[PDB]
Amino acid sequence: YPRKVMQHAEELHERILSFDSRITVPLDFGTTGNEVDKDGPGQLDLVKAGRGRLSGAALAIFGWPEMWPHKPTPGFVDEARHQQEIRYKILTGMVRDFPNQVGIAYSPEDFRRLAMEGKFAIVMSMLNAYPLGDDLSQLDKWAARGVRMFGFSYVGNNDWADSSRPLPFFNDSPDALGGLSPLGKQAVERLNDLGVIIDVSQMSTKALEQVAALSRAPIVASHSAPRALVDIKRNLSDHEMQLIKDSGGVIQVVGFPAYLRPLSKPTLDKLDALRARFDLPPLEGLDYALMPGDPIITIWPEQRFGEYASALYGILEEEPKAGLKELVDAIDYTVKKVGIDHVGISSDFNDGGGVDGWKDVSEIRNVTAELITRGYSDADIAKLWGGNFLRAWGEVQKRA
Ligand SMILES: [Ca+2]
Ligand SMILES: [Ca+2]
Ligand SMILES: [Mg+2]
Repeated sequence: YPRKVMQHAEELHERILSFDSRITVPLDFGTTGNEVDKDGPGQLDLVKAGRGRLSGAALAIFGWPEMWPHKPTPGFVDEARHQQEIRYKILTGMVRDFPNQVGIAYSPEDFRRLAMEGKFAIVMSMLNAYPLGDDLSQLDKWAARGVRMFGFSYVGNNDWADSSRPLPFFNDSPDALGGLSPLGKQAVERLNDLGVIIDVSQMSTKALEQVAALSRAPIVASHSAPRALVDIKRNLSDHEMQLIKDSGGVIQVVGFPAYLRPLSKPTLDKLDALRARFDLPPLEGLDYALMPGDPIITIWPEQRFGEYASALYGILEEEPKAGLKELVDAIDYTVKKVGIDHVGISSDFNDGGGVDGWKDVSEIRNVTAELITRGYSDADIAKLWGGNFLRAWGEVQKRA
């Protein structure tokens, strides 16, 4: 970028709030080798965030049926609960150990306050209903502990909501529930009552549609990109975007390279050769290119899955990374469709996100530099970097 543009980006971030709606907490975050107050090996720490001037981020209480492979047994639910509890102890522990440097925001007001005080503002989120079992009151209990946003889904179906990415390793069938189960539908009412933002990123299309029909409050997609860029089920159709817009909500466009640029032919060729040696037919579309998604994979021995999955992900690792151009194309598209007031930004840092030119939280102003270059105003950039999210969050809490 010209220095004039870089300088403009820096001047603006001396003044504006910035918010990333999706960063993963590593289970060893805050341990030796991975301290929160050091320039560490991850994509987030207090040093990188201070450098970039990132004001805060949504860090999720997350668990899932971790294979890394072992197929899920019923005891896996309790393990997923241990993963959630670990992440909770990390977050409250950061505030305990670093009180002048970090806080947790329980409202958009707190977020603005913490930002003024110069403390990194954590928004405690939760992603994936899998660890919660059939107990709706787990929503009340997690809200009471600080959770302010809940996404029903990750990879893999669960008993509350179908995923956009059913896993054949979990013996998943696409759209198994037809969207939400009766308890998932009751979860939507409970979340509205609790004043917790409903997050539709990762959820199947039908489940999204049901959340939209059932929610009395703004909904958010905390890390999603448009299908117009990459036509995969994980990405949003124009109609799904309109639903989120119509709730008053926000599409937080994610810097996840493979959701922004379609896989290049050399990578597709590599995947097809691999698919052929495991008796799978040539790819049609990208859904089974980006993950081991073929339905027949459910009958494979674990050892066979392990070999294929490992090899697939190695090939994906070689795909040249999408850059800031693609990330902002996606922003541009989403804004065309829903308007500047309904768009935000997210990284998927620590779960594979980051693009060429934005590799960790210290590099956020690079995103701003590309935005400046395309002709976004300072006001519009402030809305993208968190203003829209904070408005919607306030409206959600008003509907409690
Ligand atoms: Ca236990
Ligand atoms: Ca300016
Ligand atoms: Mg072999």
